[PDB]
Amino acid sequence: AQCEATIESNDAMQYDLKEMVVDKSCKQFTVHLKHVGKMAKSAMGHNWVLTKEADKEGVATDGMNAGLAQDYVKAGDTRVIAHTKVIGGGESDSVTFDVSKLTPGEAYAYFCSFPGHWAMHKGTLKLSN
Amino acid sequence: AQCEATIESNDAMQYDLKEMVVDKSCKQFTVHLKHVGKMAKSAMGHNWVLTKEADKEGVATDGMNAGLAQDYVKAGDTRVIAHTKVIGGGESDSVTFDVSKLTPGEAYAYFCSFPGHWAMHKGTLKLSN
Ligand SMILES: [Cu+2]
Ligand SMILES: [Cu+2]
Repeated sequence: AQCEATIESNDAMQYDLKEMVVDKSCKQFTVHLKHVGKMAKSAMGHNWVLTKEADKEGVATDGMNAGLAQDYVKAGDTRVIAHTKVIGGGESDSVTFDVSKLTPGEAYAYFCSFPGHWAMHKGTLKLSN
Repeated sequence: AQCEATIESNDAMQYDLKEMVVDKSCKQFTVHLKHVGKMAKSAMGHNWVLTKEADKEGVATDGMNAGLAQDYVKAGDTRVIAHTKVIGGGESDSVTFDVSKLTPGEAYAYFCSFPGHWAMHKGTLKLSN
């Protein structure tokens, strides 16, 4: 069954999916982030960033410190398995990554690194079952 | 009551009051900010900053750049009419300011300068009898 998932953000602080499962038949997985709100990214931009659960607050703060033009993700951050661009209302962005980067059975953190979003705007990703 | 107002913030990005009126008999005005949420201030802290509407973005950018130890307000910022400290869930902080810093007729901007909150977490203050 497919290896692509659409996850949505809006003008509030939550994704519509608090958890995501990457099916084990997949060699590559694409995440399609949609910002279905109406606020511009200067007020309520959102992105989607994937890391080991341990690396989350670190990535999140170096990311906030990287600025809006870097999509609030430190350029070349080794801890980021995959990330989207920061988008604003009515926009989308997608990222594809190699599923071999994930360990079967490990919970991974995904979150938004837009200033003030990482602790609320998050969820957990794992390989199926 | 007289020349005091209480305003609340929670674990989302908005105040319970979108408009605040300072009575014209007031020489001093006190704002009691309460954070009725339960999230940690490094996760979803909030403050209340009052400026002219033309200075809001300048204050919020330099506020952001000032860091949490400065309650995300640049120290000695001339455009800041008044500001609270940044509080987290289950805390409160107050600030009293001199109303002659305000001009009758003008609408003033109050907002939260915590990273990512300035353009959403906001309202208008006006002087009226
Ligand atoms: Cu976000
Ligand atoms: Cu706030």
